[PDB]
Amino acid sequence: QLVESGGGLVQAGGSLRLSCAATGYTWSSVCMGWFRQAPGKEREGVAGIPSGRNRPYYADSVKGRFTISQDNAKNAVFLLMNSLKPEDTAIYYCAPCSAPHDPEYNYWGQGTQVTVSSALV
Amino acid sequence: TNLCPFGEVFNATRFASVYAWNRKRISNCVADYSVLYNSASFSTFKCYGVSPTKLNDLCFTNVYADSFVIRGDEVRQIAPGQTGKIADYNYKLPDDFTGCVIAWNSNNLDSKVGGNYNYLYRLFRKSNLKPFERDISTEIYQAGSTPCNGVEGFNCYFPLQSYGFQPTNGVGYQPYRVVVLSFELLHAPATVCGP
Ligand SMILES: *[C@@H]1O[C@H](CO)[C@@H](O)[C@H](O)[C@H]1NC(C)=O
Repeated sequence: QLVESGGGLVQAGGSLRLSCAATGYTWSSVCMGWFRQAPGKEREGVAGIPSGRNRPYYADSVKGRFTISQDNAKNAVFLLMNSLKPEDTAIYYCAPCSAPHDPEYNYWGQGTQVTVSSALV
Repeated sequence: TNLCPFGEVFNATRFASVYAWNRKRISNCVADYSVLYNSASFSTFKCYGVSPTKLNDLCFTNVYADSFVIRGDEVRQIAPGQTGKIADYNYKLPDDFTGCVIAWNSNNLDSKVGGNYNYLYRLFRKSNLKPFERDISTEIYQAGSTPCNGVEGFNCYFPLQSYGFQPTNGVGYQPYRVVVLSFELLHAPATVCGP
């Protein structure tokens, strides 16, 4: 199972920290990742964090603004989002990094909604 | 009257990840399958090219015992001619295999509350393994169009993936220990016989 949470409505420029807690086949000891789906587009990778060997990596549109982190002991992945933009509005999902190319991965969660208001830009 | 050490194959203190499967060579010994027939732990006991009601009456040139851990739904792939991530990328039996495949549920030993994530399998590889090939390399796998330069990214994957072994999974997602006995029959004196 998997619980993702922390999403919400935020002003442009604001911040959000997403949390993911996963166990079993929704967790990976190799690489964990955050993804998002804007309405009417397809899932997009946002950030991934390899457990070793390699540094975390980020979508070009969020580099410098988002920070992914882990706690292996609690099976948690975190996404700190700063300087949020209206187009960051999406449902955010956490999953093993390899899940998009795994024909057997059918454990995508319900995600957490993030909405960024353009009322004040 | 050297008894073959099935105890140290089937009841080894450590079992390997399927990508780094272990092989033990069995020779110069007497193989009694009585402990094996009388398991009532084994959930799979399938033989190929030989009858399992004949084993104690047979002799072989050489015997190898290959062993590793996979999840329950993948035991079906440890057979000749099979396809899937385990048969293609982790452990391949020859099209013409002669031997037996034995498997049992190891939830109690290989699972942990919260998950054991240290049993791995190869999830990506550019080409299928050859029979009995063992690949322990860990080079970053290019899944997308842009080359990775050895860096992990959204389409650039470490090639291994973890099983998530926790005792509450259904049995198809629980850990199974597997032992594959290959019987090689050559034109030579036998070194492994039944009683
Ligand atoms: C391995 O141990 C089990 C009990 O844990 C026992 O039933 C079985 O006979 C043993 N296998 C061998 C080959 O000694």
